[PDB]
This record gives sequence, structure tokens and C-alpha cells, in this order.
Amino acid sequence: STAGKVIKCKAAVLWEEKKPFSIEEVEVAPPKAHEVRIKMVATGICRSDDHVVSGTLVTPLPVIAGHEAAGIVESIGEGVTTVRPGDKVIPLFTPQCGKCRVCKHPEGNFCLKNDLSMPRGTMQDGTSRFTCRGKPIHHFLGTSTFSQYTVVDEISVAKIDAASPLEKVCLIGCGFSTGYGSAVKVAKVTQGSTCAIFGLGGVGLSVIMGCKAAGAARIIGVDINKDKFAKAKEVGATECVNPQDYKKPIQEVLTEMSNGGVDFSFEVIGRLDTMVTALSCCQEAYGVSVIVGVPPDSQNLSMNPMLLLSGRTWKGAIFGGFKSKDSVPKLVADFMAKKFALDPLITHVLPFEKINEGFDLLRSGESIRTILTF
Amino acid sequence: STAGKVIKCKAAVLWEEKKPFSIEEVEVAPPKAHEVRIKMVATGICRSDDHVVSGTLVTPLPVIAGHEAAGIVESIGEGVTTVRPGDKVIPLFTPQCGKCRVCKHPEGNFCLKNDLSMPRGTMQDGTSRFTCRGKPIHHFLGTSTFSQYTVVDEISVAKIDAASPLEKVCLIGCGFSTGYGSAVKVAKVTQGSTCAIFGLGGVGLSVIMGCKAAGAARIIGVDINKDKFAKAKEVGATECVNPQDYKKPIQEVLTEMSNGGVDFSFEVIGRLDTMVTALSCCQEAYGVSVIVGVPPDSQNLSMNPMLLLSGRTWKGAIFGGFKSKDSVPKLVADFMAKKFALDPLITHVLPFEKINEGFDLLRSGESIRTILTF
Ligand SMILES: NC(=O)c1ccc[n+]([C@@H]2O[C@H](COP(=O)([O-])OP(=O)([O-])OC[C@H]3O[C@@H](n4cnc5c(N)[nH+]cnc54)[C@H](O)[C@@H]3O)[C@@H](O)[C@H]2O)c1
Ligand SMILES: NC(=O)c1ccc[n+]([C@@H]2O[C@H](COP(=O)([O-])OP(=O)([O-])OC[C@H]3O[C@@H](n4cnc5c(N)[nH+]cnc54)[C@H](O)[C@@H]3O)[C@@H](O)[C@H]2O)c1
Ligand SMILES: OCc1c(F)c(F)c(F)c(F)c1F
Ligand SMILES: OCc1c(F)c(F)c(F)c(F)c1F
Ligand SMILES: [Zn+2]
Ligand SMILES: [Zn+2]
Ligand SMILES: [Zn+2]
Ligand SMILES: [Zn+2]
Repeated sequence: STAGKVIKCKAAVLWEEKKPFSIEEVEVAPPKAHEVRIKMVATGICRSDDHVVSGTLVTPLPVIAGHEAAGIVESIGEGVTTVRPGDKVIPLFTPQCGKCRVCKHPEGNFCLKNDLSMPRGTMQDGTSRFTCRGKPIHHFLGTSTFSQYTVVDEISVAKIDAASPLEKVCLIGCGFSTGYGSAVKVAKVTQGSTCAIFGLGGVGLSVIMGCKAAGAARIIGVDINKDKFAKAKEVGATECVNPQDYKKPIQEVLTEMSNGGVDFSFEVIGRLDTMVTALSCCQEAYGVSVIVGVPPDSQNLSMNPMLLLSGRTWKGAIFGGFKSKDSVPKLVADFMAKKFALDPLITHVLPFEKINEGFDLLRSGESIRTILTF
Repeated sequence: STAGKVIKCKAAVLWEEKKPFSIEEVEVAPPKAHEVRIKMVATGICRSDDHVVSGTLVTPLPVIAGHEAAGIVESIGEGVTTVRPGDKVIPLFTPQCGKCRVCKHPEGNFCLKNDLSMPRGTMQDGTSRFTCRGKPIHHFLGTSTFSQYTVVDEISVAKIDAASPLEKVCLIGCGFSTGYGSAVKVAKVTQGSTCAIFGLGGVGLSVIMGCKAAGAARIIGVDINKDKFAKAKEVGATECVNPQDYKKPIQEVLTEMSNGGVDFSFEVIGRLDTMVTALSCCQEAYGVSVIVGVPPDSQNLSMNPMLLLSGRTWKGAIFGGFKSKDSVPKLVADFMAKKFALDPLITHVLPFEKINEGFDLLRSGESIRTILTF
């Protein structure tokens, strides 16, 4: 039995920015009241994890990163009511406490207990469950999925179907749900509309899936890497454009293509310039643009507010607008019911021990999602 | 009869920026096909007319400004079907051609025939109906209401109730409809919500009217001129705040007052800084901010897109989002049925000949709306 005891296990520790993960032994404390210790089964490599490595996202180091995952409950702390040992679960990088003003709001999902806004890198109680080489190691987004075992707060975990394939449904923990919800819930893409998606990685492809599911008539993928176009078309893009092929700015190209601007645009990269381009390419009177990408820490964009005064709507969201604990089990049930596909996002499957190789596939442009298996 | 003849009449001509208007004789050509010549009865002084004087808003000079008005049709050109001589009318500074993609869209109002995005200062045919001292004089927004007679395109005029009091309903041509619609149509303010309005002039008071009509529980007025607070409370503000009273930035004050951010905020001034402040003060996960104020020409704001990524919605609108020709007659009908009040906006009345005094009253801070009578 491991319940109640410190577990020594393998994890991928990030000791400093811009260096490889170190795969080594950590100690994982047992869960305290209202905490859940999970044996990980599969975790995806999301660009936001790479942002921690690159310094694009600032969070306390050293850290166990990883936020897109699935596993099996090993043990529960006193007072836990929503999961039990043996349950398949997805950690929730956006919590759902159910009590704050956001959780109670019909359209809010960015629960006030999150660790995104002002990251502390801890459990809810302000302490860590992880040590390595005698040193405390920070959590990441309350999840820390790059470890054989993690500990999460109850508000940061959802129980999912016992028959789920965890090596696929881990994507519902971040990239699929974020893109799909950005289309269907945050933008509320309409039947017959024209959409433009900037960035054709895992998240952008999931935005395309949602735009097709919503009945869009035209779905224009935009990427500087033309190797991304074939899969974008497979999942619903009606055409793809590479800004580098054009003498004119791409907002002008997209405005011309759409006979005066698109209905819905999405920034799914994380650049200031493409956030402003994406806003500009939606129709000036009734267009909607959604920011999905995460831009570099503490940098401001510049824009002319006449883009908004004419009638455009500009919004962003975390995790596709989904209230996380309510939505994750339903998404997994919908996947089990064949309502959407996840295989198109999965290009590589590697053992956890190859985490660094997985990040190198992302950075080289070669992968969409690598799933690491423990 | 004057039909088919040039009319000589008085107008207020702006020859140069940062100068008084010149009240002097102009020649007003008869209407061409699908044009309407109107004998003006009343026009309001809106801050956007002052923007032309100050160079905040760039439009070709020399010009006959004025865009908030009501009058009586003197004559119609060939092919006009929607008004007749003797009808009471409101010129529409935002046209409604009824044929473009925006006019056909359920939520668009910024008709593609507008002369706002890139002003030419002409009729739809690219010419002028005005001569002064033998020189052609530009139009403004297709309306040019600071004249005893104007000529407008048919898509830029709406027929209104024959029993309408034109010295009141002129405000439906700009400031009332803009503010009220910005609350009720663009933001879609909800019952029980908390709203913050930056700027308590005629437009911001009209926003407050709309937030009260929509059932808001708290309506916080924000102005650096505390003389504006009494009227804001009369029309529905529950409290008023002056940024100059506080050590901390007003977005922080409003976030504290609203226990974590407001549901709806409105920028109703025309400053880049208060557009960002207004966005920031709305709740980060579900707040909505609407830009109503007109920014200084060609200047960009700077903002951190994390404000949007957490879930805020940022939008702007012209004319309260109202499709102008459909909506103006209904708004007049509702005013006649006492569905809303206009008198709180009217602080001064002057004859047209005293236009410059009217602008002095606006610039001093003393007036809300001065109504000029021809
Ligand atoms: N809002 C959220 O909740 C959330 C969740 C998941 C991911 N993200 C962010 O979303 C973004 C995309 O993540 P991902 O899909 O995993 O990343 P990814 O797989 O790196 O995809 C990014 C795509 O952008 C393309 N690209 C790069 N520069 C340009 C350019 N100038 N123009 C057009 N295309 C360009 C690039 O070739 C690649 O295919 C990242 O910034 C993530 O951090 C946000
Ligand atoms: N979007 C549209 O369709 C539309 C229509 C009508 C008016 N406008 C614009 O809306 C704005 C307001 O028009 P209005 O009500 O006629 O003007 P106004 O009567 O000049 O009112 C503006 C108010 O802003 C106040 N103010 C100035 N600076 C600040 C500050 N730093 N903080 C707080 N308050 C401040 C000022 O004291 C005044 O009471 C102007 O920019 C107009 O050009 C836009
Ligand atoms: O990919 C999801 C994701 C985000 F959307 C962020 F805004 C963030 F800060 C982060 F760490 C993260 F993992
Ligand atoms: O006051 C209404 C109004 C506007 F909202 C503008 F954006 C504009 F350019 C203009 F000239 C105007 F009069
Ligand atoms: Zn919460
Ligand atoms: Zn992610
Ligand atoms: Zn039109
Ligand atoms: Zn106006």
C-alpha cells in the first residue's frame, strides 16, 4: 500500500529556464484534507508548457510542469467526496471551486482560486507536496502532470468515464477543449459563417473542429508553416494561407477573401502582432475576434480603438470558456459517444522518459500533440 | 415655390480648425435623384461637432458640421419614396442603405455607405450641395445640420411622427440613442448588475438611462467634473466618483467598490487612457466594456492582452448599435408614449445665431445639451 505514505517516484523537474527537463526521483507527500493523489497515465505536451521553459510564461521555479493529462486516483484526503481511489480523472488547470462569483456566474469559468493570474506554484494551502534532492519543488497550475504521481486540490480534478482511453482523453485537459470551446462557446460561431484561424497547432486545429461542428461555411487556416495545412484541411479548413506568400499584410488578404472581413477570427499562436491582425480581419461592424494564444510576459500591444468603435467585438478566454469540473466529464462522455475525434491531434506517442525529445518535436514544427505515456 | 431652385440661407461655416463658426449666407442646391432637402428646425451641439473644431476628428474643411437634428422636408429629388414634402424628419449620420452586407446582418448597423471611417465630406455621389463666397463647402457625415437648409441622401433620413416636438426629438439623432443603445443593445445590461459609466455628458447620461431601464442595481458615474454628479443621480446613478479624489488609479477603486470588478463598463469621453481603464475595471472573467467615446485622430492605445485572455469582452459601437432608419422612428414613437425622457439632457436653449455661445457653454463644462432653434 502507498496510501498515507510518501511516494518516491520519477518526475520531470525544471530547475531553471531554457534548460532540459531533468528526469529524476522526487518525493510526493500524501494528500491532506480535500486533496487527491493521482497516478498519471498519459500527459500531452502543450505549447504553454514550453512557454515555462522559454520564459514566455513566468511561474516560480524549480517546477514540475504539465497540465494536459489523465490518470487514476491512488488515494484521497479527508473530506474528498467527488472522486475515489481507482477512478479515472483529468486534472483541471483552471479550477472550479463552485463558490466564487465567477463560478456562480452563468458565463464565467476563470475561477478565482486559479494559479494562473498571479502564480504562487503551490497547492491551495500555499505549500508544496513535492521535494527533489532535499529541495521543495513548485506546482504548476495546481496540476503538475509531468510526474508519475501528483497531488491536486479537489476543485482541480474531475472524475471521468471508467472506460475512457486515457492516452487520448488527456487532450480534453487542455488543447482540445480550449480550441473547441473557443469556437462553440466563446465565439459562438454561426451556421454559414466565415472563420479565420491563426495558428494550426493542436489548439488551432481544435478551433477548426469547433467551427466545422458549428456549421461554418468557410474556415480559413493561417500559418507560416505550410506543413500544417494538410491536417488543417482534414479537420475542416476549406482553404489555407501562408502570410509569407503575400506582398500585402494578411489582414488585407483575408478581408479581400471574405468580401469585406470574416465573421469570426481566432488568434491561436501567442503573438501581439497576430492578435491585432486577427482583430482587424474580422468585419468592422459585426465581426468577433477571440484571443486564445498566450503572449510573452508583461508586453503590451498597440491598436487603434476605431477598430472597436465601428462595432467589432474582441474577447479572450482560458480553457475554451468551459467551467472545468462540470464540462470535462461531459466532453469525455461526448468523445465516448463519437461526437468528436481526438486522433487527428495526436502525431507522436512517446514514453515519459522521452519528454525532452517530445519538446524538441514541438519546437521544430514537426508535431501537433505528443502524448507521453508513463 | 423653392422646389428645383437654389436656396440662399444662413449656415454656420467652419473655415479653419480652432476658430469660431461663421454664420453667413450659403447657396444650397436642389436635391438630385434620391436626395432630400430639409428645412432645419432644431439641432443639438454634440461633442463630436466640437471634435471637428479641435481637430480630434479629421474631416475635410471648410465644412458645415452638425449631425444631431430634426426638420421638415422642403423638397424631394427624383425617385425618393420614403419621405415627402412637409414630413418631419431626423437626418441619419449613420446611413441605412438596406442593401449592404452590414444592413442585412441582424446585428450590424455601421452601413458601408457611411462617411465616418474615411471622411470625404460629400454627398453619396462625391459632390457638394453647398457653396459659400463662391467656394464649395464640405458636408459632414452626410448630414450638415448647422444650416437653415441641408440636402441629404435618402438613406440618410428617416420620417418621424408628424406630431413630434422637434426641439426635443433632435436628440434621438445622436446623443440619446447612442447612449441608450450602448447600454440596452450593445452591452445588453442585465437586471441586478453593476455598471460604471466614464463621462457624464449627454451621451453618458443616456447610457445611465439605459442601464436603469435594463434594471441595473448599481450604476456608478465617473467624471472629473463633480458638477456633473447631481444630474447623473437624477437619471439613475446610485453613486458618483471623481478620479481626482483618489490616490490610487480609478480602475482599482472601481474594482474594490464592486467587490472584484463591474459587470458592464462604458467609456463615454474619448480618451485612450480611460478606454483601457474602463476595460480593466470590468470583472476579468465575465465583464463587458463598451467604447463609445471618439478617440483623437490616428492615435493608438496600448494594453496588455491578458485583460482579454481571462475572459473580458471589449466592444465599441456607433449610434448605440441601432440600425438607424428602422430605429429612429420607433424611438420617436416611444418618446411620444413617455417610454423615456429627453428633458434631463437639455440644459440650455439658444437661437441658431448664437451657435458660438453654445459651443462656449459645452467647452466650459456648463452645459449637457444646448438645443439651437432656426
Ligand atoms: N487560452 C488557453 O486556455 C490556452 C490553452 C492552450 C494553449 N494556449 C496557447 O495557445 C497557443 C497555441 O498552442 P498550441 O496549438 O499548443 O501551439 P503550437 O502547436 O505551437 O501551434 C502554434 C502554431 O502557430 C504557428 N505560427 C507561429 N507563428 C506564426 C505567425 N506569425 N503566423 C501564423 N502562424 C504562426 C506555428 O507554425 C504553429 O503551427 C500557445 O500560445 C498556447 O500557450 C492557450
Ligand atoms: N459612438 C458614437 O456613436 C458617439 C455618439 C455621440 C458622441 N460620441 C462621443 O462620445 C463622447 C462623449 O460625448 P458627449 O457626452 O457629447 O460629451 P461631453 O458632454 O463632453 O461629456 C464628456 C464628459 O467626460 C468628462 N471627462 C473628461 N475627461 C475625463 C476623465 N479623464 N475622466 C472622467 N471624465 C472625464 C467631462 O467632464 C464630461 O462631462 C465624445 O467623445 C463624443 O465624440 C460618440
Ligand atoms: O495552455 C493553457 C495555459 C494558459 F492558457 C495560460 F494562460 C497559462 F498561463 C498557462 F500556464 C497555461 F498552461
Ligand atoms: O457623435 C457621433 C459621431 C461619431 F460617433 C463618430 F465616430 C464620428 F466620427 C462622428 F463624426 C460623430 F459625429
Ligand atoms: Zn471559483
Ligand atoms: Zn495548455
Ligand atoms: Zn448599408
Ligand atoms: Zn454625436
